[PDB]
Amino acid sequence: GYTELEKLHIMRDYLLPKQMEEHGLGRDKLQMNEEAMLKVIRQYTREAGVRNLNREAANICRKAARLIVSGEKKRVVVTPKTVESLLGKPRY
Amino acid sequence: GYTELEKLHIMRDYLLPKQMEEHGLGRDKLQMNEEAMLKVIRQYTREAGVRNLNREAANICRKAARLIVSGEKKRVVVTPKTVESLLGKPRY
Repeated sequence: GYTELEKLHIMRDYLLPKQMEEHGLGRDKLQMNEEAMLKVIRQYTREAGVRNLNREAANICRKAARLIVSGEKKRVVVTPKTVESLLGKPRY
Repeated sequence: GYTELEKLHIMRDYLLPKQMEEHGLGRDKLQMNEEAMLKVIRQYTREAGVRNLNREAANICRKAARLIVSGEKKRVVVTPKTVESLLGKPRY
């Protein structure tokens, strides 16, 4: 159904912003780059749609908010590097 | 299957502790009384098991951690009172 690029746009424009508000993360609080999103789409997801993608997005917010309440840091930034240390080894 | 007293123990000793851990909440951060738990069991839960119960516990944790990062509070205390403010109208 959705191509990677389609899913990327959905995660960037809809899924992540929604989860972020759902976990009360402002944008000074969480940042995630397109490379990172793309990564989780491919390694951590196989599906026509975005159900798991949204699920993974939620996981990322929860685990980010885990870091602020509490630990290091105060603002979480998600690179393809930090993805691993948040969701574990790539599934795919 | 589970009597409501049974669900209370599972809720108290198990579901909420697990969820608190999953949202990175210490005891100094989220406090929840038994009256509250019982409330969510009775007023927000039609089930034999603890599936939705666990889901409501997760919701409470998420909404709690939302408040620490950031807003109102540094620690959240859940009374029957403060249940609406996290969960709304008792689905009963």
